[PDB]
Amino acid sequence: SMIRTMLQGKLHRVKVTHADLHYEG
Amino acid sequence: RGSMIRTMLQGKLHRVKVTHADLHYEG
Amino acid sequence: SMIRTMLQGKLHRVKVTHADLHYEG
Amino acid sequence: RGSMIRTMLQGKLHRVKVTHADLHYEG
Amino acid sequence: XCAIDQDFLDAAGILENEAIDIWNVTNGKRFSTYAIAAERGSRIISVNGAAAHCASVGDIVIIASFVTMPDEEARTWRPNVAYFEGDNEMKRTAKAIPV
Amino acid sequence: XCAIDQDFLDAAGILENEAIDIWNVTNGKRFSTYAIAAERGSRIISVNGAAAHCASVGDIVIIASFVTMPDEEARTWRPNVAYFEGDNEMKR
Amino acid sequence: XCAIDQDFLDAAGILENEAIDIWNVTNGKRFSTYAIAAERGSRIISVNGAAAHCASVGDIVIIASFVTMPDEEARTWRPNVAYFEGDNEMKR
Amino acid sequence: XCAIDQDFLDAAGILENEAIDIWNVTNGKRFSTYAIAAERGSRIISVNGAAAHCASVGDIVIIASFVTMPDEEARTWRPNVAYFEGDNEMKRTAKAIPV
Repeated sequence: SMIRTMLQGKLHRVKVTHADLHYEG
Repeated sequence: RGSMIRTMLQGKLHRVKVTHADLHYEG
Repeated sequence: SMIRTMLQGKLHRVKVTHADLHYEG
Repeated sequence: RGSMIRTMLQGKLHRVKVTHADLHYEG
Repeated sequence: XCAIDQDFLDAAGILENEAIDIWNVTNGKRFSTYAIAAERGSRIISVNGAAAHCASVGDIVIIASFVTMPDEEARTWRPNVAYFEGDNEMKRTAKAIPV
Repeated sequence: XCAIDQDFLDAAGILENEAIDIWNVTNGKRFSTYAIAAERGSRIISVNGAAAHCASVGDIVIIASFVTMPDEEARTWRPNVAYFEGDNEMKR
Repeated sequence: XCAIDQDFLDAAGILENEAIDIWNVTNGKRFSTYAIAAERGSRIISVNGAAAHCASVGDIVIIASFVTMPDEEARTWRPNVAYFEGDNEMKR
Repeated sequence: XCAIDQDFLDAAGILENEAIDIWNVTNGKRFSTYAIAAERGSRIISVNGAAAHCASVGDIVIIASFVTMPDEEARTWRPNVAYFEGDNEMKRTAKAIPV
């Protein structure tokens, strides 16, 4: 009955392309 | 059984404004 | 099948009585 | 069914020393 | 803790005593606490206890709750989203809202 | 880790080795650790290990634990809350 | 929120509306948000809302998601990893 | 990520790819990442990627993993604890260890 938290997946070393503080959605 | 379980956004309040702050709250 | 994370309990406004950076246990 | 589920310390490494740091790791 | 108008909790599907994340758009602080129901129609958002160090009156915040579910449900799951403007006026869609 | 008078754990339903959140009313810091039992009646709240960087003796804190359960049960769930004042005196 | 090219979500097994951790290699900040799909092929990684305080355009980040499962299955579990370089070019 | 000698993972019951919390006794930083297995007997503890901003060679850390279980099991559950000293020399009990 012992439930583990495991890495499901990752994006390794992607670059941020945009930042939008005022985003609505 | 043994199914993989995801953590998913249930819901949100988007861009609500804070109306009060109470550091000393008893509750 | 939708599982919620809920406050189980709390100690409200307790005071720290001791700090022990070097604790072994 | 509907049982209340706790988050519990499974195990720990207590006061292990860091031996290496690699900011640029590819893995 | 964060006290929230019960009408807002209903719209976002958030329960009293549920864990919530609060992301402060104004100051960038991020913190996790739990929800407390405030009177329906009060339009209250009140940051209580230690959380009062993380937000101030007038700050714009996003309040989120997360649930767990199996992958297949997750793949078709639709979050409950409520959008605000003005005097904590709630709308169903983002298309209503000023800059 | 945080060692806590077992009387207090009993009142709040917090278990030894359970994950706990600590929210520091004094200094604003927020961190997550696990509960250790301290002697019953001692009124101890001890921050140990790295957590000693997040709280000082005399700081006022809120110590919480969380559980999961299905939505149907969550709707009527009632948390175990213990209130304190003065020198960790429970019931007000 | 973080909007991410759907191609990238597909490779990493990350779902729209899933909780994600973002670890900023450039500046050290660490935060948790949720994934939004961006147009397939766009190579977008957009930090939105309050998360715009935690990352700047050009910062290098690691974006991860976590799942739970019983210990017996966890022992052989294999994560979905996608590697990138240059201008979000996948496969190296 | 944090690469950890497989012998240490076995002693603490931590799985490769498991979520871990790292609490830095030296500098007070606290962060969550995942475990990567390093070669058995290497005695490696390596902080990789963004985590390298949170710990440095020589820092003393506590590495914890958490699991979920029903209340009744939780009430009798015994964590797997490994204690260290010196050159990442592992012991079963705290009673061995210098100041």
